[PDB]
Amino acid sequence: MKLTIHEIAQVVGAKNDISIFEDTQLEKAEFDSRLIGTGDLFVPLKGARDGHDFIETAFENGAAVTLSEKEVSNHPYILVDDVLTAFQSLASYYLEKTTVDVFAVTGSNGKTTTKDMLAHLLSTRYKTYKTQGNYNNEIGLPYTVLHMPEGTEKLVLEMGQDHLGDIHLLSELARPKTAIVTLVGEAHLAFFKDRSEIAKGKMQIADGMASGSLLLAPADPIVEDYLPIDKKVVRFGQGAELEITDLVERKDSLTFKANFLEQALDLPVTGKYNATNAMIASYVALQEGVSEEQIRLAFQHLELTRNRTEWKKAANGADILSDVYNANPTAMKLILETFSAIPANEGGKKIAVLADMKELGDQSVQLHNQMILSLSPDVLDIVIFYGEDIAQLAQLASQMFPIGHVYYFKKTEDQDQFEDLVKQVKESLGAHDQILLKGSNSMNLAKLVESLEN
Ligand SMILES: N#Cc1c(NC(=O)c2cc(S(=O)(=O)N3CCOCC3)c(Cl)cc2Cl)sc2c1CCCC2
Repeated sequence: MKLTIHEIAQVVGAKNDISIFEDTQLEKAEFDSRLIGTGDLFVPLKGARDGHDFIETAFENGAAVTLSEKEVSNHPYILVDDVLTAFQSLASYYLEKTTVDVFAVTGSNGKTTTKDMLAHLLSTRYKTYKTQGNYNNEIGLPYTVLHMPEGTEKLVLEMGQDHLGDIHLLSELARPKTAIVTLVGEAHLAFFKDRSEIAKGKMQIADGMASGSLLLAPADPIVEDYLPIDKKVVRFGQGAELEITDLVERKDSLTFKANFLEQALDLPVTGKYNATNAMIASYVALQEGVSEEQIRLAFQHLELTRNRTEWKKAANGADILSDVYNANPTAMKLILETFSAIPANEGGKKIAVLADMKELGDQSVQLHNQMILSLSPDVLDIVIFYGEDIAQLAQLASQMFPIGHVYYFKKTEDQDQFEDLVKQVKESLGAHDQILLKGSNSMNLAKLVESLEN
């Protein structure tokens, strides 16, 4: 990073002083103590557990200073009213100091997100950084900003939303030079009411943009009432300014033609939507000085993006929600608070399969028990646990939940009831159920998700 502790303190409105501390140039920002290095800035957030607990473990790992809502003593600390707010203001300031061009994209997808594609095309001419994984919310975006390599010219930021107004905040924080909305109306769409509202929240991606900035929005009418007034708006889709005039899909390949492009394009993936993503990403890449040739070559060696947590279905008509990455307690807690917000389907049955999260440290077991506060008997009908460190949590669940609503399957270097787990899961899994699957990845967890799909 390119910041110093007094700088940060000044930018954040430190309630303490800082003059008392060294005022040393910092290395990088981390909210995961387990990630801190020598000279890093520690940012304690409210997660599975409060981050403030880990402050000490932070300096032990190298922290040179720490944000904090309370006096730290005998340690360099910047005192603020709220650490997340402080973290966001700081990311915002870093954007102003850097003057990097920001490209906001909203709407993940699956195989190859617009975010990765666009970042990929920009990489052909510029030093470009992007949102890693799914770090696209009020914690992830700020984080992505601060981890931007020195000299970045193009920053592609993906922005997700759980509640209306989430994107408005992100737009205001990042101030995108250009923005893209891919949209689609969610089904059981938890926390959100209906398509129009999802579209309303996504169109907020424009709120923090300067007048005349380019914004790509789909042809779908669902966004009409939310269009910005003083922006350069380009519509994509059949009939719109930008459109796919021809498409061909192989078994694992794709070839399509975009009206504004004179040549065709090839992608190592299959999907009408991937084509559109590629197209809209191309348009923005073009506006930034990238040639159709450079673009054409780049799509030659794209790069698939490991599934991307979303719904799917097991040969049964089930609603499988397998959260792939982010194997940490906060992520689990969050995936739980969401999965348990989505009301049940037809019949109305809710199931969650939780497994061990490796590498949590000597605090692993305690961290798994913490999930108990995120498990409600009323909303979840069956919770199945698979592992070792998660056993104490299963025991807690068996006491808190009704008789018979919990299951536990062993998994150690001695024994592994993977056999019985699949058997049990398959048995409980009804054709109109929603099964949540979360836990560090493993050969078995993968086989299990497959026994459902097959
Ligand atoms: N409590 C807690 C812990 C962690 N929490 C997170 O790493 C964390 C994760 C997320 S996230 O994974 O859900 N989020 C990220 C960036 O944005 C997208 C997803 C968000 Cl929000 C906040 C946070 Cl504090 S890691 C870890 C512990 C306990 C001790 C052992 C290691």
